[PDB]
Amino acid sequence: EDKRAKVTSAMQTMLFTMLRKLDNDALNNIINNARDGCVPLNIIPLTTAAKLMVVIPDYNTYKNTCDGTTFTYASALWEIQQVVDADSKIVQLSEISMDNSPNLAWPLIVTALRA
Amino acid sequence: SKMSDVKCTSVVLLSVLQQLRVESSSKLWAQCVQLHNDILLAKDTTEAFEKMVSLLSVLLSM
Amino acid sequence: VYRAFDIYNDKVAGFAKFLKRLTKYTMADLVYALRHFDEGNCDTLKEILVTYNCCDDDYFNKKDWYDFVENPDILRVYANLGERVRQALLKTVQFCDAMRNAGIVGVLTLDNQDLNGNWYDFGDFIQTTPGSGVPVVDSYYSLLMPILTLTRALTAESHVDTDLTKPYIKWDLLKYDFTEERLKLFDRYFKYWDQTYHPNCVNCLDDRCILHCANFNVLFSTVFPPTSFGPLVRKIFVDGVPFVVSTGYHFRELGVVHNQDVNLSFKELLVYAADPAMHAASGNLLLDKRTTCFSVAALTNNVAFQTVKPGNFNKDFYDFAVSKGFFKEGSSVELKHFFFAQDGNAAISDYDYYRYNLPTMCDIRQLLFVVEVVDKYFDCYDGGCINANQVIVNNLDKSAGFPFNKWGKARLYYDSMSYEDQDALFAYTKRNVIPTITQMNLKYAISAKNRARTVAGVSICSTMTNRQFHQKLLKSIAATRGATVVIGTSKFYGGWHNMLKTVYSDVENPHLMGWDYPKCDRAMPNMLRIMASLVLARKHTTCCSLSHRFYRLANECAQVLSEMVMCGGSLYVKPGGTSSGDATTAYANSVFNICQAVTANVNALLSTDGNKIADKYVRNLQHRLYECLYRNRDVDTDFVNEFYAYLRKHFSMMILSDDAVVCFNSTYASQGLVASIKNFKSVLYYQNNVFMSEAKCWTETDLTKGPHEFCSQHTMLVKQGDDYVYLPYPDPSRILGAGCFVDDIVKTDGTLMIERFVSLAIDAYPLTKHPNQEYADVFHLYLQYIRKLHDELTDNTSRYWEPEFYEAMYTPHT
RNA sequence: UGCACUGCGUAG
RNA sequence: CUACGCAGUG
Ligand SMILES: [Zn+2]
Ligand SMILES: [Zn+2]
Repeated sequence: EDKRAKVTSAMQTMLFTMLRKLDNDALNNIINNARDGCVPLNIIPLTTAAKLMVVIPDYNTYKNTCDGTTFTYASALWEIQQVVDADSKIVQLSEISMDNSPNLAWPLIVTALRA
Repeated sequence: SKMSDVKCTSVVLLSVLQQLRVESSSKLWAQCVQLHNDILLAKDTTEAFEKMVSLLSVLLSM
Repeated sequence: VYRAFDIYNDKVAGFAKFLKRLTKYTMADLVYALRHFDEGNCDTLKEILVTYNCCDDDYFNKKDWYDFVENPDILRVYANLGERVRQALLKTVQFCDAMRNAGIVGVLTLDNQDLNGNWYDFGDFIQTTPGSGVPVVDSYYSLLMPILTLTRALTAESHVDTDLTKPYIKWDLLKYDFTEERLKLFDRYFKYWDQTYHPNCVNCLDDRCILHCANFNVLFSTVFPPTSFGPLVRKIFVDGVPFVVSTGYHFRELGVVHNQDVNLSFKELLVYAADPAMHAASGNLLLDKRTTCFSVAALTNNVAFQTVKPGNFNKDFYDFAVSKGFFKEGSSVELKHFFFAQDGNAAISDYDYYRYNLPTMCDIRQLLFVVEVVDKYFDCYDGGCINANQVIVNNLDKSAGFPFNKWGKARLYYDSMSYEDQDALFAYTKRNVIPTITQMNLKYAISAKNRARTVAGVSICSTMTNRQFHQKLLKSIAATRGATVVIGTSKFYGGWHNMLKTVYSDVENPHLMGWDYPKCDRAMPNMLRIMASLVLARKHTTCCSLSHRFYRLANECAQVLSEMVMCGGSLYVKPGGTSSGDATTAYANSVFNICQAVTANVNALLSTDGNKIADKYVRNLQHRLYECLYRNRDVDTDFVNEFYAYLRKHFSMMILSDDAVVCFNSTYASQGLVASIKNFKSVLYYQNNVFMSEAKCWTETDLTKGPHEFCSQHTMLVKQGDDYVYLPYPDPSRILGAGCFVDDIVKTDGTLMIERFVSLAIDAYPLTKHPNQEYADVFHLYLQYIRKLHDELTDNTSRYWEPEFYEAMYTPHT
């Protein structure tokens, strides 16, 4: 009973925290645009996520996908903010290169913000 | 036999390495895990000894 | 020379090879080559591929080119032919139209259409009233169905104006309903398929209708964008606050399903939490190039990498074994089982194996007959829905899944929900679909291979609902002895001998076979999983209505088949397959194994010439099989009974959830009347999309030796009390590795070692009767080590190191 | 740190 | 029979 109340409170707190982490500016746009009001879940992060995280296994995919400080994905322009390694160290843009690729702890996690 | 005790030595060396927080570094852990797995699956004694020596050198470096 | 023909008449019937401008090869030849595949004889397939520029001869120089797992590039080569196949389909429709305009009634066969799509047959055509022509296309389309997905014929449908050269169609990202597109595709391609097709399975008359509609939807869904499929969500107001909640689901097989109790308590809180809608909405966008699978979002600011620790080593036991003469140079018994450590990218890499799951369209008539036959193997069992208070949970301290694992274990949620709340949740699941998130966890266990193994922990709600739905049938199966499925039958106390005697029952010229399923849990077609679910749910005729059963199937599909997968803080969309943490994992796989065996037998019987068969009964059986397969809609109960009896007499199966031991007649298998290993290989090729190697398959000529391997145990015939019995023994390496290496250092030494070594000795005792002396010495080593451990720790305990206790465990007294 | 089956050991 | 722990099998 007491633990049941604890679980209910925890679930409600998690849902409300996610709500605080949720923004309605674009969600309302897509909801109003839809005739039926139903949208696939998968597309919600695509058209509403402010932050993008990309996992790079090797340098080849790095040049293919997000070589520069700004790249295009999901019909949107993303400008890079951070690039960390598998060890959670702040890898700089200059260090990323063919010559220094063997010295990097792949995969590389690159975090960017919507432009 | 030398092959079996070499495998056991490799296992214990990997255990102590893991207890040394080696897993914090991704590439060093990858190398150690690859060497240990090859040692376990190795069918040639000389290659097993070479890989055990390499892993022991990894431990000795720190 | 021999060409493939699909023949039907009074004298003979079946699809087989016969000795009997136009192209050299016909569509029947291609279908036969791709449905009866033998690496030794691929001349027709190679010539067809080379002639039409699918690939070059050098491609065949490379070995394992046919294998999908070893050489995925083969999928591309077959795709080069798909367009051609597509063209043929269109031409077929045109031909049918002409016949309808000419008042011609006839049966269209694959062997009368060349690979250019032209139809050159004008026989069996009888003039009728113009505009009344009704061609028969059951055999043609049904036999051609498997080829369509393998060659990806409908790929052009993803391009503007159905032209590969022109760009892809840019569908609205918010669009999720493609019912009109499905109708249009069906009308253009399968125009004369008289059976009604429902794009949305919600409107399916029965289970067979659901299978038919899902089979068509599997093919039709490949055209539509992947993002469209998945949970359907809405923004709603609850308690004056906005929430994003799932109100429907788009299934690649079942179409669009809308919840019936959509509105805008503990049950509601769990429904919301288990729903991936909130998590995905609050999660950042993710692009993961480490896998070809779809990436949904990231719930964590940083990606998480999990590693497998190395196994602990027991120096006391290894030293004791060495001192007693084991692990010497050249000894037969060696340590080949270990704990293999893995890097941080292992888990995701394992998930990448889901790439081997491909959209597979099955021969619908064959699948319908096979499911009807398979239902006979489950007639003795009884099933139904049970209440919350009738549910038995073995362990309450297991993980509740994501996000429920954060707050507690399964015990917490089972205690929190009263029986009324659980019943309310179950009834809700009978009316609505609840998508769930399944976590992928590396499993720490012994293995002889370096590959890491993953398990799928499903959410608590799905486990509870599936338990209430299926536990009655599952317990009924586990409590039955002497049946084909041997789940719940202990090997101890003579159980192994009883099972082996049951398998051998009444076989004229018995030989034994056993096969393996490569990447079974990952490469299993979605259609076969849906069929297994329907077979398990068919026990709910009285306690559930059609709508309730369909919604339960939809919930299972949204929680098992194409659920949302949580891996290292990232969400992904499972392409298909089966999850290992399901409430019905073992039994669904047993159903799949039985279905594959029945399909192999059907293919073997029909592939036979028929004329050469000198047995009137077998010829009539083949003719009636063809009749009930490609000529008759309604299920023929009498023929199903007869075929089931025939299989039981000449094909005795022992199935445990992946592992099959089959006793089969010598002469019938030799003459093609009964399936052989090659038939299973072909079935796994054109249905399971995996190549079965003969190395992993075994055939035993003599029954006295027994099955080569079953559940990792080998068999010996030994003398006990003047009676010869079959006794299972394990590989000594596995037992020795278990003894030497342990999961954690907590179980390294102490009293707890006594139980572990007692269990290992119980398992390894049968090695005493093995002719090899070291195998027997393993058990004595274990007993002596138990003695030494007891001495170090220091009357009843005597029984632990006295061999009478282990003698008793394998006698039929209990 | 999953779903089932089987067999053991300790308390009642 | 129930509670706990262990071992094997898929
Ligand atoms: Zn239908
Ligand atoms: Zn029911």
